[PDB]
Order: sequence, then C-alpha cells, then structure tokens
Amino acid sequence: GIVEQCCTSICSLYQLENYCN
Amino acid sequence: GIVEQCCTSICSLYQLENYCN
Amino acid sequence: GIVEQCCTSICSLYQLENYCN
Amino acid sequence: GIVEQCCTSICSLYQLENYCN
Amino acid sequence: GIVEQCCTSICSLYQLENYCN
Amino acid sequence: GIVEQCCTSICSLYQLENYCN
Amino acid sequence: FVNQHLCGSHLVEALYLVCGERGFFYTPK
Amino acid sequence: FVNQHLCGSHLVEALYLVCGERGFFYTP
Amino acid sequence: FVNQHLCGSHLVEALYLVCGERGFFYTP
Amino acid sequence: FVNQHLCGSHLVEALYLVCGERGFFYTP
Amino acid sequence: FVNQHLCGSHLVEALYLVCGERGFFYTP
Amino acid sequence: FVNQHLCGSHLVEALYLVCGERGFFYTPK
Ligand SMILES: Oc1cccc(O)c1
Ligand SMILES: Oc1cccc(O)c1
Ligand SMILES: Oc1cccc(O)c1
Ligand SMILES: Oc1cccc(O)c1
Ligand SMILES: Oc1cccc(O)c1
Ligand SMILES: Oc1cccc(O)c1
Ligand SMILES: Oc1cccc(O)c1
Ligand SMILES: Oc1cccc(O)c1
Ligand SMILES: [Cl-]
Ligand SMILES: [Cl-]
Ligand SMILES: [Cl-]
Ligand SMILES: [Cl-]
Ligand SMILES: [Cl-]
Ligand SMILES: [Zn+2]
Ligand SMILES: [Zn+2]
Repeated sequence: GIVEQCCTSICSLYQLENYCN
Repeated sequence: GIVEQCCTSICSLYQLENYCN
Repeated sequence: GIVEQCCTSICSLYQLENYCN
Repeated sequence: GIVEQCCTSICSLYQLENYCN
Repeated sequence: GIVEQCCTSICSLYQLENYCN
Repeated sequence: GIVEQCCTSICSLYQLENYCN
Repeated sequence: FVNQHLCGSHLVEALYLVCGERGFFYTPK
Repeated sequence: FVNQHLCGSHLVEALYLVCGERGFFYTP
Repeated sequence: FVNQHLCGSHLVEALYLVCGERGFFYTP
Repeated sequence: FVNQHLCGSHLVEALYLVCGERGFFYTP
Repeated sequence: FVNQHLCGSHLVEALYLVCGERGFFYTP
Repeated sequence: FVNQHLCGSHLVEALYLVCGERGFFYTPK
C-alpha cells in the first residue's frame, strides 16, 4: 500500500495524487 | 507577500510553487 | 460532515472516532 | 520514560494517556 | 496561563521558554 | 548544507539561525 | 482567512492518530 | 516500526494538501 | 473553542523546540 | 540521524491531543 | 499576529512539500 | 527509509519558529 510505496522511497505529489478520491 | 496572498484565501499547490527556488 | 461538526466546537476523540473506517 | 517506551515501538493513544496530567 | 499570554498575541520562543521544566 | 549538517546530528537553535534571512 | 483549511490539517492528523490501523476517510468538499 | 508510524503522519498531510477538495481515504 | 485548540497544538510544538532536553509542562 | 528528536516531536503532538484539558509534562 | 503565525506554519510545510529538492525562500 | 524527507519537514518548521520575522532560505543539497 501507500506506506510500502511512499515510506521506502519519496513519492512525488503526482504519485500521491493517485490516492485521492 | 505570501502571507497576504495565501493566508487570506487558500493558495493552490500551483500558486505555492511560485515561491520555490 | 467533519468540518461542520468539528471546526467551531472541539470534537473529542470519541467524536473523531466516528470518522474512522 | 516516554521516549524509551514509545520511540522504540509504537504507543497507542490509549497507551500515551498514561503520561497525561 | 500560556493560552492567555500566547494565543491572543505572538509569544517569542524566549517568552515560551518560561514554560520549560 | 542544512540537510547534511542537521539531519545527521541535531542542530542547535543557533546553528539553525544561520539559515534565517 | 484560511481557518477551515487550517482546521482540516489538524483534523486529518487527529484522525490518523485516533484511527490507528483502521484508517479513515476524509470526505470531499 | 515507529519509522512507519511517523512516515504515515506525513503522508496524510501530503494527501490532505494534494487532494484538496477531492478528499481521500487513508487505508494503511 | 477550536481556535484555542489549534493555538495550543502549535504552542506545544514551539515548547518542544525551545525547551530541548528540559522538556516542559503544558497546562491549558 | 535525528530519530529521537523527530519521534519526540510527534509524541508531544499525540500527548496534546489525547490529554486535552488535562495537559501533560514532557520530560525526555 | 497569531493567525498569520499559525497560517505561516502551514504555509512552510506546504512549500516544503511542493518545492521538493528545489527548496524555497520564505519571507513574512 | 525516507529519512531525509521527514527530517527536512521538521527542519523547515524549526527554521520558521527560530527565524520569526526574518524568514529563511531553505536550500537543500
Ligand atoms: O514519500 C513521502 C512520504 C511522506 C510524505 C511525503 O510527502 C512523501
Ligand atoms: O493558502 C494556504 C495557507 C496555508 C497552507 C496552504 O497549503 C495554503
Ligand atoms: O475539533 C477538532 C479540530 C481539529 C483537531 C481536533 O483534534 C479537534
Ligand atoms: O509511539 C509513538 C511515537 C510518536 C508518536 C506517536 O503517536 C506514537
Ligand atoms: O504565540 C504563539 C502561539 C502558537 C505558537 C507559537 O510559536 C507562538
Ligand atoms: O537538527 C534538527 C533537525 C530537525 C529539526 C530540528 O529542530 C533540528
Ligand atoms: O516541535 C518542533 C518544532 C520544530 C521542529 C521539530 O522537529 C519539532
Ligand atoms: O471542549 C472540549 C471538548 C473536547 C476536547 C477538549 O480538549 C475540549
Ligand atoms: Cl480556508
Ligand atoms: Cl492552525
Ligand atoms: Cl536525535
Ligand atoms: Cl529521503
Ligand atoms: Cl518524522
Ligand atoms: Zn495549525
Ligand atoms: Zn515527522
């Protein structure tokens, strides 16, 4: 999930936006 | 300045990017 | 919603828990 | 103390309540 | 208290230092 | 720079003040 | 003033802490 | 670990900011 | 009310920073 | 790495939230 | 004043997130 | 772990508080 994707390596804002509703 | 622009009404992340180096 | 309920009068932890999955 | 107890392994909010006044 | 002193006008970190142990 | 100086060991407030305008 | 935006920021953090492994939904609007 | 707990705190703030009006589910 | 709650959140943040290893007492 | 400093920052915030009008001592 | 002080705290975190490796310049 | 990222987030909050009316310049790397 988001923790495994984004706590291991920096997620860009574009990458985070995928988690928005 | 940024306080007058973004503390009165919400600044988008686009507007904030303006202050980046 | 949460902003309406919790942004004038403080919501307790119990009240906030109502918004957990 | 709190740092030994809660910076090693996660303390729940219920656990952290022990440090309240 | 601290809320009285510091939520209605800005307290510098030096002023806040009064509340350190 | 600041990340090298202050993310390796804790920087004092005086050390941080170097980066003030 | 951005009061609702600042409120939201703190609500999201509180929900993170209260909800633990359950997680939460911060609704649109 | 605590590491992941703290990272999560920052992730929710970033989503808050990125998602703006859309909102988001946080499901760890 | 909520404004005081948000102010106190930031007060605790600043106390943590300025007080260092001394720590602090927060009383609302 | 400033792990303990970052952890403490988050601990104080969590204490603020949970303790409410009770307040707390932070004694690191 | 206090409102601007609290707003600024959040502004700086948003700029941190938006600007990434670029960093940013903050003036009140 | 995203150590430097989370550190930087706190560095900027500290600079904000310490610098006050001066503001600051965050220029990583
Ligand atoms: O990869 C990450 C982790 C935490 C916050 C963030 O903005 C990005
Ligand atoms: O206009 C603002 C003020 C503070 C935080 C933010 O993301 C936007
Ligand atoms: O009513 C509220 C608003 C923001 C944070 C919180 O814990 C409670
Ligand atoms: O164990 C911890 C450490 C830091 C913040 C928190 O909510 C819990
Ligand atoms: O007067 C204040 C209120 C909140 C945070 C702070 O650093 C100062
Ligand atoms: O060295 C540091 C790193 C992050 C916050 C701080 O106050 C000091
Ligand atoms: O309470 C604080 C204030 C500034 C930086 C930090 O890591 C913690
Ligand atoms: O009036 C209130 C209600 C809930 C929590 C709190 O700290 C204060
Ligand atoms: Cl707003
Ligand atoms: Cl606020
Ligand atoms: Cl440390
Ligand atoms: Cl990183
Ligand atoms: Cl952190
Ligand atoms: Zn705030
Ligand atoms: Zn953190």
